[PDB]
This record gives sequence, C-alpha cells and structure tokens, in this order.
Amino acid sequence: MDIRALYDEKLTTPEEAVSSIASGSHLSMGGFAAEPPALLKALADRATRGDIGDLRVYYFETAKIAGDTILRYELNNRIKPYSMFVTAVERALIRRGIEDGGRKVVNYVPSNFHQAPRLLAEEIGIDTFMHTVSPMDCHGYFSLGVGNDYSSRIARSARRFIVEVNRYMPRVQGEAAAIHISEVDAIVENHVPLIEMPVRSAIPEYTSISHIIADLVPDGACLQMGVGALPNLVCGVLKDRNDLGIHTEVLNPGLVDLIRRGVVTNQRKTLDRGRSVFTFAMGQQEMYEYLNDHPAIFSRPVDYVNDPHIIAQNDNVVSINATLQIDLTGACNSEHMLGHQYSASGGQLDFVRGAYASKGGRSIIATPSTAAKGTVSRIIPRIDGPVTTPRIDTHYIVTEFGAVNLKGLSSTERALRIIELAHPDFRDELTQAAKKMHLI
Ligand SMILES: CC(C)(COP(=O)(O)OP(=O)(O)OC[C@H]1O[C@@H](n2cnc3c(N)ncnc32)[C@H](O)[C@@H]1OP(=O)(O)O)[C@@H](O)C(=O)NCCC(=O)NCCS
Repeated sequence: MDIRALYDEKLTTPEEAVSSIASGSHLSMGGFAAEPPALLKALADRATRGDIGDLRVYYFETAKIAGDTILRYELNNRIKPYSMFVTAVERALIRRGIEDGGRKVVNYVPSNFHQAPRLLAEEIGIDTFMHTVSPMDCHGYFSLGVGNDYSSRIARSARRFIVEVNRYMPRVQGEAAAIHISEVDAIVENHVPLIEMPVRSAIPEYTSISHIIADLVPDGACLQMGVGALPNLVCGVLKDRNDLGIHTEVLNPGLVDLIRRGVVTNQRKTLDRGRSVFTFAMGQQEMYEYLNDHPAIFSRPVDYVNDPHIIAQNDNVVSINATLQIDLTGACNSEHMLGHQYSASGGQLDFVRGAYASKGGRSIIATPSTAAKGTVSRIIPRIDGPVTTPRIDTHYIVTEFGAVNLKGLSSTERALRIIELAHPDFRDELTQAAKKMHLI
C-alpha cells in the first residue's frame, strides 16, 4: 500500500548497497547502458580495499561503465569477469594479460542467447543481480528500460536484486519489463546520461550488399538486425518499404529509423501484432529518448525473443547477421579472430534457425568479401577456430559479389558458388584449396 514508505526503507547509498555481497558468490548485471555505474563503482571500491574476493561477474555487451570500475585490470584477482559477449574492453584486458607474463584474465561463456536465462539461473546460479532502472511510478513499478534480455528473469531468480534509479533511463513497456517495489531489495539513485553506442561509418561494399539484401526482403518482412556495423547500416535501404515488422534481439538506430519513417507497422506479424519486439536496445541519446513511453515498442525476454520456435511464427522473417569468416562449406565464424575470442555466437544461430523456419523466411549472413584493405579474404578454405553457424544451418550468404542459398546444395555446389562470392583476387587460390580438400 505505502509504496513511498517502502521506497524510503530500501533507498540507501551505493556503498551500503553493495556491502553485504558475499565473497565466493555469483553476480550478474544488465547489458551495456543498463550497467549501473554508481553500484559498480562502489563494488570496485570493495575490491580495491581488499574487502571482497572470488566474485564471479556474469555479463554481456560491456560498456565503459564496467570497464572503468569492476573490470579494471588491477581487480581481476578478486572480481572475475565471465563474459558472455567479448567486446573491446575484454580484448584489451586479454592483451594486457599476455603482456603481463602470459596471464589469462578474462573468462568467456559460450551460449545460445535464448538459453542465457536458464544458464544463468539453473546451470550457473546467480546470487545478486544489479541493473539500472527508470524511476518508480505512482503504482510502485520501475522499468528495466533498454534491458530485458536475461535481466527480467535473473532479477527474479537472484536471491538479491539491487536497482540503480536513473531518470535518464527510458520507461519501456514489455513482458516482465516492469519491476514492482516489492521485488527489489535495495535502491540507489544516480541520474546521469546513458552511454551511447558509437556510430560506425559505411564502407563501399555496403552499397552492393545493401542492394542484394533489399531484393531478398519480401513484402511484409519481419526484421531482425544483428550486432555489427553492417546490419544497422544496411537496413536503411528499406526506407521505401511498407508494412514491415520488427522482431529482433537488439534494437538499433537503423531499425528505429524505419519505425520513425512509418515503414514498420508490425501489422503482418502473427505474434505481437502492431508492436516492435526486441530484447535489448543500444543506440544514441536520440534513440533512448524515443523509447520512453513508446506504446508500439515492446521488450520481451530473450528466452522468448530468440527462441527459434517463436521467431518462426511470424511469416517472412528476414534475419541479417554479420560474420568474420566463411569457409567453402558455408560454415561461419562470427566471433573469433587472430587467435582469440573476439565477440560471441550470441543470438546469431538462434535467428539463423528461426528465420529459415519462418514461412517465407530468410536468414542472411552478410559480409564484405575481404578485410585489411583488401589483403585478407573473409572467404577461406577452412575455419581455424570455433564455428558459430554450422554448415547445416546456414541459409543465405551475401557479399558485395552476390548471394547464395546453401540449403539442399551439395558440397561441390556450395564450394563453387561460395568461391564466386569471394573477391576475384582470391578465387583461384580458393578453387585449388577446394580441390585439395576434395570438395570439388
Ligand atoms: C561478426 C561481428 C564480429 C562483426 O562486427 P563488426 O564490428 O561489424 O566487425 P567488422 O566487420 O567491422 O570487422 C572488425 C575489424 O576486424 C577486421 N576483420 C574482419 N574480418 C576479418 C578477418 N577474417 N580476418 C582479419 N581481419 C578481419 C576488419 O577489417 C575490421 O577492421 P577495422 O578495425 O579496421 O574496422 C559481429 O557481427 C558479431 O559479433 N557477430 C556475432 C553475434 C551475432 O551475430 N548476433 C546476432 C544477434 S544480435
């Protein structure tokens, strides 16, 4: 009844809020802009004072917030990063580790993102969860804002849930996105602007790639755009379409632009008809402001959003994901390069599967054919590293040189067609490699 009393009972300082987290326990937190900076600074301070140890932190899509606080190299003996999505922050720590006498200082947890709630709650176990939230309303509810992902699950399965109120966090509607005061164990307040995703510049290959993708996007398509420079930028070629839908893992500025233009109506979707579905959002200040109180954008947990069976219920799904390497069988490595983990599988394989199962659906893995100012081919004979998308799941591949649909093709047909999507400079090498491997 008296929510203002409950609020005041639970309101405290960051120092006090983090002071009873146990050593030897498991902590998790929201992704990117949902990482709570005051709480994380106070947690890092505990580690600096030698007052906590053996604390595993399980998390994804790192921001400067955590990079500057609990993930500082000097604390890694006490706060152990268990990243589910490697970023520049972790890649820096890794390099520093190897410089520091070949030390290993970051842990990586492979996963399908649709399984992340189950992994965190049941396989791993999370004792404490921390997340930035929008302010409590007059009915006693906060919102997870840009986050839903696994947060909406782990906030409830965790034994303690600590929130950081920030009036800059948009109030977002969604499944389990609203948090009642009775579900929170402690509150701190810290009003600061959200962290922004950097804007990536286009490269010339995107003109051809975007035109090939545009021809593959049917009427009434239901869009998902993966993380990376390319998907967010490519979907701008769809500004002339109508009645598109959104069912995506990440909501990015490119998709929101299509909403703002009136391209996306969601009227052809079977599930969530009339609303754009996402599990978490990353962008700049303009996007975050636009999400606040939006009645046609609706977050849902990742065990719903990334479930292939759910994705498939909408007709004409179009999934556009990026990769680093494609081999001559159509297997893709989207997460590992130059000897180290670079990112993660994430929800890539979730959406490759879901999109093919959608009636009229298409999964696209798209990439420039080369890297390193044209000196390296992204089409290679054989992946030396982990496979993100196995050859039996890959549907379409697109480069600036065209498209191939791998489903039902023999190994010979796959290799010959993939070779013709490589840059001309590499096709003879690849053909000879295919012969040696007996693909052709
Ligand atoms: C594949 C993925 C890493 C691409 O992200 P990205 O930031 O767009 O990567 P880029 O293509 O720009 O490549 C990054 C750098 O590595 C280089 N590079 C890319 N592929 C390379 C390769 N095979 N060999 C050597 N260098 C390569 C690039 O030249 C680039 O260099 P730069 O720093 O000068 O720009 C990203 O999409 C990802 O993490 N995917 C997995 C998760 C996923 O698909 N989720 C879908 C649900 S959201």
